[PDB]
Amino acid sequence: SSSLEQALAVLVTTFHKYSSQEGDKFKLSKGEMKELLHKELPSFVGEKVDEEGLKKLMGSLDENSDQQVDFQEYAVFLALITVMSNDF
Amino acid sequence: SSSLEQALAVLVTTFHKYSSQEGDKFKLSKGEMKELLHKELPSFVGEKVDEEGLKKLMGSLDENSDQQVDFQEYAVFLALITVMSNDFFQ
Ligand SMILES: [Ca+2]
Ligand SMILES: [Ca+2]
Ligand SMILES: [Ca+2]
Ligand SMILES: [Ca+2]
Repeated sequence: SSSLEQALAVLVTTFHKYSSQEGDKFKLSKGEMKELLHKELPSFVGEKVDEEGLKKLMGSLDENSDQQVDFQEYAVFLALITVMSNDF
Repeated sequence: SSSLEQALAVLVTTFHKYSSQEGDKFKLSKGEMKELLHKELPSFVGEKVDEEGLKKLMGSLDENSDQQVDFQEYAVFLALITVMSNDFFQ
């Protein structure tokens, strides 16, 4: 595996690491996303995940209004955080 | 750095490794993309980057019609292939 492929694999595995804990094993709940942000993106959220921001994040990603983020919906998040990592 | 932050940093450094080769240092030319595909995404392109497929890929990725792939266009490409990777994985 190339370095890029290894990195892409971590994008995949990370989603499932959090999604598979609670509820639907293939969707990220609010709570699973909060954990993902705090543990995986501390540079973006710091030590405390802001409740209102989390609600708006979830709402913007959750295109089918099931209150969860599926992997297709999560790909939008991946694109955003990739751009953010380049710029900031 | 978290495993996810380390992964994102690889996506950023990989882009610039290839984009900075020639021409605009912040955009992937068709040639730069060909190499990136060949060396970095062989599990998606394989051993040869196909020429017709390369032209189709560039066209599909190139939302601003400048015949190159910029960072945002690349970020969308990778998010699409990770949805592909997740399909293969799941
Ligand atoms: Ca879940
Ligand atoms: Ca959803
Ligand atoms: Ca270039
Ligand atoms: Ca372009």
